[PDB]
Amino acid sequence: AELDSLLGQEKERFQVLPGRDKMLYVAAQNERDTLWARQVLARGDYDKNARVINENEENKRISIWLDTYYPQLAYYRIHFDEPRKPVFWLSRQRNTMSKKELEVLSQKLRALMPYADSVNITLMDDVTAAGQAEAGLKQQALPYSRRNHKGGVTFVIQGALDDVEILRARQFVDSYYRTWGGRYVQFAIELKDDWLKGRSFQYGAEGYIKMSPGHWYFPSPL
Amino acid sequence: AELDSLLGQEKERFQVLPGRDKMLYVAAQNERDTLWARQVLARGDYDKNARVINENEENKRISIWLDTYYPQLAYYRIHFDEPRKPVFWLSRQRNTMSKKELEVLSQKLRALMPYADSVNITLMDDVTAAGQAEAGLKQQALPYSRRNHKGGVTFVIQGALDDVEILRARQFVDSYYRTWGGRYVQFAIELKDDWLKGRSFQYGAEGYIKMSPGHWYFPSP
Amino acid sequence: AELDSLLGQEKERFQVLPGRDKMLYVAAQNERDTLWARQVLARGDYDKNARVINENEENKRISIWLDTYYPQLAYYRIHFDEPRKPVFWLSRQRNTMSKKELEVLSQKLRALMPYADSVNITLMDDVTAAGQAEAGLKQQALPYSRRNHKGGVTFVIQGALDDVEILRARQFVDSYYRTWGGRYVQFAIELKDDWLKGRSFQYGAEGYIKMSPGHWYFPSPL
Amino acid sequence: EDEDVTFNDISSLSKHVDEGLDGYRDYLIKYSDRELVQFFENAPSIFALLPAY
Amino acid sequence: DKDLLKGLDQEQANEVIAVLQMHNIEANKIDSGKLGYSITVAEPDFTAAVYWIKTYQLPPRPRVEIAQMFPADSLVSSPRAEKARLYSAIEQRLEQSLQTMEGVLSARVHISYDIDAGENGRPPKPVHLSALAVYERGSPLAHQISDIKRFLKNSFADVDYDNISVVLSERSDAQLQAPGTPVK
Amino acid sequence: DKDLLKGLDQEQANEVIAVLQMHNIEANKIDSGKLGYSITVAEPDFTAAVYWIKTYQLPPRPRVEIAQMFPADSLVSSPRAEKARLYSAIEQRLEQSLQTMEGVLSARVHISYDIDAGENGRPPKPVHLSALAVYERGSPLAHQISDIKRFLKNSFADVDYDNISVVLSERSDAQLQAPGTPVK
Amino acid sequence: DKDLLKGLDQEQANEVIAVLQMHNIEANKIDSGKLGYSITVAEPDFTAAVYWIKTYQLPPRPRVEIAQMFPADSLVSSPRAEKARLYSAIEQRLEQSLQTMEGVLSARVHISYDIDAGENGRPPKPVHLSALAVYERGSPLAHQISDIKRFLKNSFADVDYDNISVVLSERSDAQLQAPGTPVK
Amino acid sequence: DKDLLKGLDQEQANEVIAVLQMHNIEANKIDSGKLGYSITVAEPDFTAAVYWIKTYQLPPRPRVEIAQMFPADSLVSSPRAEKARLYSAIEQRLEQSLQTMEGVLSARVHISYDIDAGENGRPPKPVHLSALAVYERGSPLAHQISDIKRFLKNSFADVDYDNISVVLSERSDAQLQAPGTPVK
Repeated sequence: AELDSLLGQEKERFQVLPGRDKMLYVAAQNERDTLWARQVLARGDYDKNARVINENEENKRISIWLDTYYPQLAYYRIHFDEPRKPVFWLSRQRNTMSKKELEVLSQKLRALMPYADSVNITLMDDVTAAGQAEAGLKQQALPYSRRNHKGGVTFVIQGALDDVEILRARQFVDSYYRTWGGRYVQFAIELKDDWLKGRSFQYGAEGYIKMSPGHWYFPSPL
Repeated sequence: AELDSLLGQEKERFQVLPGRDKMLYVAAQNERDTLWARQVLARGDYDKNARVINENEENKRISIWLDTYYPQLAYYRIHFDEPRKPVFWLSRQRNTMSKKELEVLSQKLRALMPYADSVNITLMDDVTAAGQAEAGLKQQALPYSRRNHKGGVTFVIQGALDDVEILRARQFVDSYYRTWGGRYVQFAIELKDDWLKGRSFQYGAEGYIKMSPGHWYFPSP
Repeated sequence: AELDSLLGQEKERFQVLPGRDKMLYVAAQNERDTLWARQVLARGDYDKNARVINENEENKRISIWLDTYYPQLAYYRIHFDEPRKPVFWLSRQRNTMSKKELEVLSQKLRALMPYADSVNITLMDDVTAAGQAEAGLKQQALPYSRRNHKGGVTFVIQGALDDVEILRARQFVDSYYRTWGGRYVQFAIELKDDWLKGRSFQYGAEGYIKMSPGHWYFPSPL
Repeated sequence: EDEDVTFNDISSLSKHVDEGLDGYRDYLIKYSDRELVQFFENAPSIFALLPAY
Repeated sequence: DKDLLKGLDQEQANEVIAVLQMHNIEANKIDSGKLGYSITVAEPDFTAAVYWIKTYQLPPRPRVEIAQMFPADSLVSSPRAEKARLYSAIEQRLEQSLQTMEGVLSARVHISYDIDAGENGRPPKPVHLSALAVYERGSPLAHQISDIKRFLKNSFADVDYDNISVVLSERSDAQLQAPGTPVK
Repeated sequence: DKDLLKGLDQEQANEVIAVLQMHNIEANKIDSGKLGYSITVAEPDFTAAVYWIKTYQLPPRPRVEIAQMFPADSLVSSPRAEKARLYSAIEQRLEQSLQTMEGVLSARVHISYDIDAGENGRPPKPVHLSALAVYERGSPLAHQISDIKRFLKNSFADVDYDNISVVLSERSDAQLQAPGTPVK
Repeated sequence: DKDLLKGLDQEQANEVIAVLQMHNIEANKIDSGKLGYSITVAEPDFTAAVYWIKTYQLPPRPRVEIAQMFPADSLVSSPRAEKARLYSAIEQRLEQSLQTMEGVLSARVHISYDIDAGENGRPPKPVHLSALAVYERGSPLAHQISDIKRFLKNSFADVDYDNISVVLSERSDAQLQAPGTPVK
Repeated sequence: DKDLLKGLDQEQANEVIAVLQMHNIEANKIDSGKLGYSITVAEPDFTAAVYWIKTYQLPPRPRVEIAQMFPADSLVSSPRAEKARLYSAIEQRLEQSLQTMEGVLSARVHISYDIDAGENGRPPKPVHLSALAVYERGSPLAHQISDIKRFLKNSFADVDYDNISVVLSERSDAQLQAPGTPVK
């Protein structure tokens, strides 16, 4: 009764990895196949013990460990395109760890994941993270309002947008969260009723003046 | 049989620790598994003694002893990410303790936790605790007001918030209470109705609100 | 009991390529024939291992890997008109990869496609990608607006279009996305009515909209 | 009773007398329908409202 | 031979077989006299057949018309309910006249409904029509939208060319070969 | 062999099986003649199948229409009860015509209802529409907003392009393989 | 073997079983023909099961809708009862239409009932909507609050984005393993 | 062996047992067919079981709702009765919709009743709401009070945040162990 025979007919949507603690890991892809694999280990038609992992929930579990032993650490995401050799994307411009105390982090992150073999840490730049989020938001012709501050950046999309700009914004944010993650740059899509889609002006004695971005909006008679 | 066979089929969601006072301890991690494991020991299909511990209600138990035998102590949270060596988070700029009485405090906590072997005590700054709480509150674009005083800081979130900002606020306070707890910095989310929906008003130094073509409202500064 | 005879009568809509990991790949052309061939392997009338590939799902699978190991790359499309020799359309005026270090990219793209023999990487020009989009958008007589910014152009087609122009803009865009992809240039069709419909306004740098013969409104400069 | 009705324009005193009659007209616009009132204005005014009322 | 649908009729079962045969599974039409029809599929093709039933919302409801809400046997007939049958027989006749063109296989025409225009003092608004169509593959479908836009204009009192909207399209690729039996 | 539901309808059992087969548990449909169908599941799968009955609220209620609150056999019909039975049939004919487009599998349309415009002296107001659709995947579902908006804009007397709200999405991944029997 | 409840319904017994299996106690669904179903628990598991019956108020009363207080079989029908019978079918059709979006498991919609304002000569006030939803987990449920507002903003006469409040959440952790029998 | 209550129904008996079991006395529920249930205790715990029953005023009376004082079977129905039968179905639907949130075990909503505004030409007053809730323990019940206010604010015509009062509380400690038979 092997594990690859206890799954479905198509033996290419799952992938069984051998563990170091004598436990087999099944790496699914989405939530629908995760309950397809948890049902086999729940009905109990298998002798030994096994676990099911996922890209979305091993990154939620590993940040709970990381923000207790390494607080104030700047990182983005862990990528599992090859699950026996993951890549840990660290921020270069916002931490000053040395080479030896980066290798201790690489060995203590390896002992946390018993299916991996060696975690490779690459240092990503911090300017291109917010640069590709602005250059990908200008390409869809969406109104936005970039707000910079120390250690993060936020893009606010207000206004009474119609149904195509809502769809292109929602289709772009979901394709950006998968690659970079929402640790550094955050999007703020929200609908309210003003025909001026976010921007606001006041008029006196010289023309119009571009006002500062704020929370109060003027409701639009139109 | 063994205790891990009377629990469920999946042997991953429960950790059984051997005690020191001849007892066994089951460490759940939320309330649904705590009520799952207390029904086993409550119906009585086990001979010897066992207890069910948690993350929240174990942090509540050794704070009752620690606000009686050690008052005026500035601390944040006791983390149980691995239950055999918990981490005790003390404050740095508000304590008057030397090297000896931290080890004495460690020896008096090891007697309170029989399932543990050692307790690691680290010291955290009170500046980074209020800095990460302000930088995270600035990244979500929320209206806030900071009130500093000695031994605590509070953030007040008032206004006519819509239904997007009250979900972004709940996802931030719940992600922050898990790390630091409510011993130092406290959030006060209160939502009010807006007066100025259709009214005309003058803002700035001499501000008033015209509630009607013949009605002025001078708010107090 | 071969795979090419287990399918339908016309032995020309499917093509069976042998792999290198002891698997057999069937290459369908569109979605309906993809679901035609995935039903055969799913009902399980075949002993060995096999897989059904396409062109869109294979152009998205190795654009996710190429977002993890080769970020900040500027490319267009991977064409699979001959599946034993694909062609990788790279950009010319936006990359800095040399001759020797372009070889290890083709040697790593060959490992993700076990059916292909060798990937041929060729460099397409950049101003000829945006020149054909405008010279084809002008023959249909569509009112447009070009927005040039760094690393991508955007064509916005707004207004109250008639019924012939929606059909022509739907026939030209679907034939341009097929041969160029959506990485560089993106069209934004947008059907909306006249802004400030029955209102008289005074446009240009000091604007006001007249909601009524005795009513003035001073929003953003119209 | 307010005797401040006299002004310079002939229609400016005329709108003021209409303001005295909107108190009665608001009773009369409440109960009548919207079908005879514009039917008796193309062929609001006061005289269109009484037979509809 | 697991049954999945029964008690249907003649026009619904000829739709369920035509949909399931497009996705490489075969069905079996069984007559049952007065109890209608029944459709059985094979046991390997049963899991996919339930999935395409849930996806395609089968069995189809019969098509609705506006004239069924105001039947002729309702002997109290309002003027509000006489123009609803006059509209509902015009939109049923214009789409029966659209199918006799050169290349059109199916069509559908919608008309704007105004029923209270006779009882208020306001003049009636204009009339707005809309039509869908499906053409044969290989037709120059760009120049054939002006024959529908010319034919639809003076079939009413006064409509404009910006009040008529024609959204037409070609048919899919034909399904001719057999699904094939599940060999076991 | 533990039963969990019985007495259901034909279209209700096809919605229960297609939900259970998505979560790797197989069910048996057993006919009982006049007392409807019945769904039984295996004993190791009974705990999961009750949890998915509770989560998805199965069995499904029959779908409601606005024309069911005002039956045509009543002796007294108000203008409100005639205007609501009119809009409740235009709402079904428009969503039955949306399914014959190129790529739509299901759709649902909502016409804004106006009742309190007829009885009092208030004038009527502009009518709003809303739509939903599920498209087959591999299609550019961002460009197909303007075709549905163009088809809907000329099916009423006076609507604007910002009073119509179309929300559409692609379909889920297809379920083609069998669950598999729980061995012990 | 000790009896807890008897005389229940088919839809009422699967909720009591779905609640008791969450708290690690088994139950047995015993049919009695005409008298209904019955639920028995073990004698060591009787003290906890009575406690969860008292806490969770099981069995659930049937869900109430406004159209049940004004049945259609009445001899007279005030316009107050016709607007309440109309609004109670709109808020059922809208919550059945909310369940066909991508990822939604359940929902509930409330309409603001304003019944006497249109009767009186005072103008009718604005209409307010409110909705709850349960999403499939793993979803970024902060971005989907704008799609529900876009969908049901254009489903009424004149609503604003400040009069719509959507409160939604992700579903709970899944219960898949068997409880386990008390050993004595 | 001594009896203390006979003739109780099912829901009354299940709330007498849950009261006695938390005070360390064990009761026995005895069916009697047509005459209903009966509850018997042992002989030494009788003086305490009578004391507890008097304090809790057992058995609990059936819940009373406003829709029962004005039945729909009357030949004439005043508008005070139609509004009283409307508001009593709104305050039932809101409390059946509050139990579907995350962590809520019980809820109870009250609406201010206005009856004298409709008979004459006075304008109505604002409408006030008040809610109660019982939450699962371990939950941060300080931040759960803003979601019930946001949900309750636009479920009516026009309320403020000072006319909504939510008073909620965590649930009691769980009773899971058996009482214990008295030795003699």
